[PDB]
Amino acid sequence: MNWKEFEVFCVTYLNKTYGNKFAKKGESDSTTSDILFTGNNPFYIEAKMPHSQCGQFVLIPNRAEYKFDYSPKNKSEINPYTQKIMQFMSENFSEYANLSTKGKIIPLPESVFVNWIKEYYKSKSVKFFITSNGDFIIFPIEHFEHYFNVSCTYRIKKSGSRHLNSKSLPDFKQALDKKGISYTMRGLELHSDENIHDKRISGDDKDFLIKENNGAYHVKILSNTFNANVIFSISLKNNISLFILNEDRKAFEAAISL
DNA sequence: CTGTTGCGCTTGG
DNA sequence: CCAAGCGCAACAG
Ligand SMILES: [Ca+2]
Ligand SMILES: [Ca+2]
Repeated sequence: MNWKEFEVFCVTYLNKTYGNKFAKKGESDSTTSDILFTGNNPFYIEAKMPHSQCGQFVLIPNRAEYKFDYSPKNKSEINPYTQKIMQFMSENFSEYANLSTKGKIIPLPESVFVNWIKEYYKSKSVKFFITSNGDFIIFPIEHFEHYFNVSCTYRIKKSGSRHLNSKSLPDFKQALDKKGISYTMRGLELHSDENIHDKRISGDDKDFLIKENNGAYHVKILSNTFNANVIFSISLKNNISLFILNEDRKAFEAAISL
């Protein structure tokens, strides 16, 4: 299953097991965490799949100063663990200056990465995580390191897409006719008898993507920003103790009972 | 209103 | 195992 379905399967599990007190926030909605417990003591729960990514922050390479700078447009403030990572990379600047989509892993200890994740998700009022290994496993944020192995890398991650708008349809129609294919466009609703799902066309300093949602096709404009962010990757540990899973399951049942 | 940018998400190969 | 970006919201121009 995908992550969208996985978040639903978690909250449908929580609602059936503990009552209808778990609201899911928007999918791809990033302003807050996934699941909101609407009890007397309300808190958030974050659903991760066994192989997930776990937060990021962009660093701008100051090639003139040979140091790395925190992007002022980041959405989380610098914590002592952010400055630790930045201090390492700027000590090894030239080895990290060659930005790449493949990225360079950061060989600092895993404890520092756990701490950054702990502080990032505490700022989001996350009290517990939920994930499955065949059955659902739930634990509070303070026991994170006992469930996930954390790697950290510095890689380019191209920014996301936007809807095609009124201004850029002329460039998109011109790029589609140069491709030589059926179509008819009513407004921005694109119709065609040929399957053009996930087709990518280019032109006029813009790359477009075509997707079907409601029987017809709509168009996305791909980004042009290619910045580099420190980003974390987590993997669920295979053999986990059972004294720990029950101890943190009861901490969860005690938290939704306040 | 347009377009950058950062953050969500594993996903694709 | 290794490489890599689109779907979102916030925000300056
Ligand atoms: Ca989320
Ligand atoms: Ca999540």
